[PDB]
Amino acid sequence: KLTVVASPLAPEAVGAYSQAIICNGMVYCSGQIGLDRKTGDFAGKTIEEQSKQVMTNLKYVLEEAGSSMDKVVKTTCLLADIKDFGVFNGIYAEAFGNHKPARACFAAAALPKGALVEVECIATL
Amino acid sequence: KLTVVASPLAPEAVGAYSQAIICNGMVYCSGQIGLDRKTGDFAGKTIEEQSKQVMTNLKYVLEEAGSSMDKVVKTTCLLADIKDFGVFNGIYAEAFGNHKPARACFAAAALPKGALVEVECIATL
Amino acid sequence: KLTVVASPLAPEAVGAYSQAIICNGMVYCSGQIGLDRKTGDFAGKTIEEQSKQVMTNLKYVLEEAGSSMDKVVKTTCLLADIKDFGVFNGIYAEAFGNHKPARACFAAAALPKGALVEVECIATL
Ligand SMILES: [Cl-]
Repeated sequence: KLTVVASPLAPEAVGAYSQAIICNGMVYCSGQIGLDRKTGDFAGKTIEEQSKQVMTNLKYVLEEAGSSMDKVVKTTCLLADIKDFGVFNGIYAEAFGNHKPARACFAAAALPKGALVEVECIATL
Repeated sequence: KLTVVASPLAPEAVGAYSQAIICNGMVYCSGQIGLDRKTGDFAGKTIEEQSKQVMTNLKYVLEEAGSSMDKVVKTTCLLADIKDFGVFNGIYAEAFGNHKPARACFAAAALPKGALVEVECIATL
Repeated sequence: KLTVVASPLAPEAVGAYSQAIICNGMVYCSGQIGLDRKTGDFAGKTIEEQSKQVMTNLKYVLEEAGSSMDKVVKTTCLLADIKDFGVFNGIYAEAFGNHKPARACFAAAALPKGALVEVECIATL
């Protein structure tokens, strides 16, 4: 049995997607890019703004799901530019605090909407 | 307990891979590319054609596993070119209908066999 | 309830990630690169050495988790260069033996630290 996570705070899943799906006690979150739900646009043009927003979006989704950042078992972090890794990293760290989920990281050729960064994750209830 | 999913409709797993593995109530499907088991080749040379074939392939694999498109919790959609994003999404949505899995989307530098699109997923039984 | 996996034989999880996380009967392992913990650097400058070191590293994590390659349900294998596919593949197959996980494959634009190959997986306990 599957349950859709629709936070009113994270970017609205307008297509054939959902922000996340809860199943068998896990929350599977879509790949957040750095949009602001309130604008339907990027929080800003920099890796710094989009990374914060992305991490904020994941938080929103997770929290709507009944999960939390502390319960994220695994992320995949995708970058427009490998050169943005450390800055993204610093922000990712800050967003996760003491919690250190498993992680996969790479640079994509490009990301949806010319996005500089995308983060997905699997978390637990 | 891992159970191997081998659908005779989906491209054959001639490798060190299985089409999908079932474990603890969940189906972990490999990244499908647009190969048509019937032609033994890419369904066509077009993003549109490969995409259909990819989604259909996943369908075969899922149903073979005892799952279905409606029970897909999460997909990752990989493109050789980001400009194919909207066209991809349309063909994607048609395939899933009213079901809205979680999703992550990006453009890879390249895909195996020159493939224009690759899609993987996790689903439940 | 999440268990942090830390093998002293896989590359140290230095920064806001853990080699792997155990949750609800599954082990979600970070994307490994071909670092040799013993040398503090890439096993080698070629795909072959790094791929070997990547598959070694994963064994370590998985084993440390209480898992094993046998128990991997799904891997993601990421190439810096799509043409290392053949060569990598044979290495991967060797490490996994007769076990055939679900799999996804692609070439990233770039990988952490100029790595030529990264492999993540999920496995059962
Ligand atoms: Cl082994």
